[PDB]
Amino acid sequence: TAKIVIIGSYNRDLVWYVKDFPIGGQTINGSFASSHGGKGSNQAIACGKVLRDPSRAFFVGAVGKDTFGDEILAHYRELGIPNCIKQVSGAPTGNAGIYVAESGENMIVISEGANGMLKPSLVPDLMAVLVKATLVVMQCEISPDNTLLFVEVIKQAKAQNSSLRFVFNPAPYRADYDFSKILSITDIFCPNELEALEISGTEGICDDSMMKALVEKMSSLSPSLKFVLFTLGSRGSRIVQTKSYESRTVGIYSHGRAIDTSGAGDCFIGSFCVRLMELAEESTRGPSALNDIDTIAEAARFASVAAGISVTRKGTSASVPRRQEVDDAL
Amino acid sequence: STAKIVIIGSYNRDLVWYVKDFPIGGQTINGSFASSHGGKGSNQAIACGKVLRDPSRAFFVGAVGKDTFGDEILAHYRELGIPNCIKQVSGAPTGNAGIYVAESGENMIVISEGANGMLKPSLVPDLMAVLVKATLVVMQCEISPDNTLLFVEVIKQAKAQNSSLRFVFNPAPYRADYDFSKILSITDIFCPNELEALEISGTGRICDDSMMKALVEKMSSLSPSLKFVLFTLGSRGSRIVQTKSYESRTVGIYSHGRAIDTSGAGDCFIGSFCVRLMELAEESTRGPSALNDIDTIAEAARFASVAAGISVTRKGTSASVPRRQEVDDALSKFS
Repeated sequence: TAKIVIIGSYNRDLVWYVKDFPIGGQTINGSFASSHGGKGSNQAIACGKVLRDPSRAFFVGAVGKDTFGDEILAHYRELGIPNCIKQVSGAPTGNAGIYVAESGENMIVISEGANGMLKPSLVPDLMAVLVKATLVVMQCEISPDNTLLFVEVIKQAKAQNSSLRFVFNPAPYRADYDFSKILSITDIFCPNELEALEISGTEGICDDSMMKALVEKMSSLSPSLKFVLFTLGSRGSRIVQTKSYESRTVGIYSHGRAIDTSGAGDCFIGSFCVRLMELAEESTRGPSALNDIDTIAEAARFASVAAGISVTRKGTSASVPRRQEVDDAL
Repeated sequence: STAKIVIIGSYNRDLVWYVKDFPIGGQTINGSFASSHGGKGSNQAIACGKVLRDPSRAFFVGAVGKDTFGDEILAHYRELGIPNCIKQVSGAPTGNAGIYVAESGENMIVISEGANGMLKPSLVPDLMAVLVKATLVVMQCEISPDNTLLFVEVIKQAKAQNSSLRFVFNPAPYRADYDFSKILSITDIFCPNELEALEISGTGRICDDSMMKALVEKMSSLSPSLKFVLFTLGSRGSRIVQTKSYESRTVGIYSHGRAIDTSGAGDCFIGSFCVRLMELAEESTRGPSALNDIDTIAEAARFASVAAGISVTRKGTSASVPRRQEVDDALSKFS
């Protein structure tokens, strides 16, 4: 039975590796690789791989009736991750055209495709799974209006299941998302530095005063918001509690030389959820342990270690470590 | 049925995303995706087949992978009726390109040459037999530099046996790793655009008549074979300059209607130019040495302009290359 529900995107990543980004009008040569991607699916695969039993993760997404769509369903079967990936006839499977420069910088163009069809009506049995789960996770790679439909289902599910926490990762930043409505049922908000800056309006660096002001602005309109986990890159992460503005700093874990940071944010969000869901069971206070800032901090230390291992390897989802390796480095 | 135009070059599956503006480094944006046939080698061979009266006079030489894209392009050539010896290899996948097209029309292109890097003479051991009976052989810059030089040696040996064979070299896209000096030494007709000509001499960035003399001068200085440089000037048309004498012929654009998509219009120009060049070498009292006359070169380029001018009124890379009757019809009204 599923305890972590990931509702989000699948994209087939088509990636060209170049020395430098081409400039406008320029034709350059590069090296090509194709791989499974999409922030929603990346986070579900990271959950399944870091979980002690992958059957506790559950991925919700929509793909096309094409080869890419067939291959990702077969891949989830091979991974042992339950899902209700619906194949639709309207659009092709989503993809992304990606340029990776030798510095590590990215350029990403997504063709959302079938991700634009993911609605609650496409997945009629979602409510039954959500009223028994601990975490539900969403990103910004499906359509804004369909995200709001899922928000309404989750809002109904949390009123029936008080143990459910909604983790919202606002990635990538999309100006057309109604963040106010999403935050009204969000329990833990997980932006990175640039995403937090675009959602605030007030350059390139988040200071302590800006992070407190963002928590205040977001929490003033939200009865559910309890924690903001700011992802700060080389600075690590900051957990700030709403109302009290209690803060915990969690540093970068340095496992070794950085080879490939692709997928490292999704691995962090996935690993973070795995440990959150486990701490809700390994605790006397129960799922109300997810209201204590030190529980959130321990999960983030766990996520930092797993993401820190991920950057010493290559291949996005193939870089997500074993549970034992994370246990060892902790 | 005997092949008269041999195109040795690349096939790329074009993977194209249409965006409002190019993303900046570290940015994720949304776009619209389309997949289509590309490769400068294959585009120019397909333009030949469509502008030719009988497509069997064109012949495409290229390498693709033993994958889906490779199977589809072999089948595609069959439906077009264009002979080829597309070799399928297991070393690499079929070549592709990841392309961003902004609403301005500007491109960003990254090529993964893939199986195009395996195209060597040894992969096509019977090429010499075809080249010694052909009129034109055409190459670009989308296979490997070292293998291009191997093909250059084959062509040098073919021209010594077939004095009617002419080498048309379109140096696209500009590659700093190409030994252009060695390629030009057996090139008969060189077809750069303004920027490609400027990069092959040592500059970066309209260049005037005194500048073009120095460029033609440098191109010809080490080549015993170079006879004409056809400068492609985009909306300004083209410019044919003879080596040694610098006789010049200007060939303006032919405007067919509202420009919709200039994608593939250089390749359509090169292909049509070769079709008409090959035809003028047959329709003449003086033999293939008609290809040594600057006015014959000019007539081939007038034909290529009309075909390119039609292609820019249509969308679709090689889908916008017109049929010969369409080219013949518009050439009549233009005269």
